[PDB]
Amino acid sequence: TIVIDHEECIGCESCVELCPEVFAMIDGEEKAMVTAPDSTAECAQDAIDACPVEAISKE
Amino acid sequence: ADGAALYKSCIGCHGADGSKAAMGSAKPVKGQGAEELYKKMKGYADGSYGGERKAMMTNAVKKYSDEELKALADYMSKL
Ligand code: HEC
Ligand code: SF4
Repeated sequence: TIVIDHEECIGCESCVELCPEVFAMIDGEEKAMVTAPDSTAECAQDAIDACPVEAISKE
Repeated sequence: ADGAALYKSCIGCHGADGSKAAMGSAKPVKGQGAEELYKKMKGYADGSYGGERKAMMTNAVKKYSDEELKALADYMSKL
């Protein structure tokens, strides 16, 4: 699980290029289109340090 | 110079004016001047510069095609 623990974005489009269609490249300037929130794809564990609330838990 | 107005995409990595890089470990290159930034930024697309993360910057240079950086980042000659 990508537990985006609450969703927020402030942009970044960042994690899409880590988890390529797991976040899909629609960022909705508070949202990113997390298409596949099941996938503990460890590249998104970097992108905790680009969420403003560091708001990706994984499980 | 426009920056912030089309920087809406990039805020989570930077703040407003290159003022962080946050990717995770990323180089906050600020204390710069527009020309150098433009060269570095073009460099990111052509593989003539890179960074630790730096593929998002490649995409940014590509989709803000790689003249819109003169709108965006050619600003940052304050630091
Ligand atoms: C979030 C994933 C990013 C997006 C989208 C944008 N930038 Fe970025 N930028 C990011 C990183 C990780 C880095 C550091 C390099 C590394 O990989 O270690 C940068 C760097 C810059 C710089 C510094 C100067 C340079 O190297 O050219 C500038 C001035 C900069 N970024 C500007 C910028 C603009 C204008 C963007 C909005 C369109 C933008 N960045 C998006 C990460 C991210
Ligand atoms: S790294 Fe976080 S705040 Fe940034 S686009 Fe991705 S989910 Fe959003």
